[PDB]
Amino acid sequence: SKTQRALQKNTNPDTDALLKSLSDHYSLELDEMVPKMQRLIQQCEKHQEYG
Amino acid sequence: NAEYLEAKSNALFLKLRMEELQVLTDCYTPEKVLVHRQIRDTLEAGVKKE
Amino acid sequence: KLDSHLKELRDFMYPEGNTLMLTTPELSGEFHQLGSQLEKLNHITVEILG
Repeated sequence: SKTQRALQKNTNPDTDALLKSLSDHYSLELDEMVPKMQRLIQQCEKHQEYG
Repeated sequence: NAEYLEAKSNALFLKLRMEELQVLTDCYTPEKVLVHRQIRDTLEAGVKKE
Repeated sequence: KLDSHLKELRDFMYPEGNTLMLTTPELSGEFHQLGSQLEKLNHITVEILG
């Protein structure tokens, strides 16, 4: 009972909820941020050619 | 960090473009443009005859 | 259950087993690449102005 009470006090956020949040955040970074950065890299390469 | 790097890249590109356009304005004055036109006309007439 | 929760969270936070990773490795690699390319663009710009 002491261990269960300690788990409930320490459970905000639920470990399963937290792992889900972590997995969502990881997917968001790959879908939005990584491609944005790739686009910017490509743009910089074009500007070099313009130079 | 991503926003900052994007702003830096855009600023460098605009500087480079500004300086290019300033050099072109210095090179093709109305007097010179008229001469370049005369030279063209003579060259074009030669290309046509040949 | 506790052991499983601990193992799952740890695996997620320590992908290479030895270091706590706060940034997505894929993203960290892109930041570095973008920084390097901007440094090259800045050289070319300085060189042309000079």
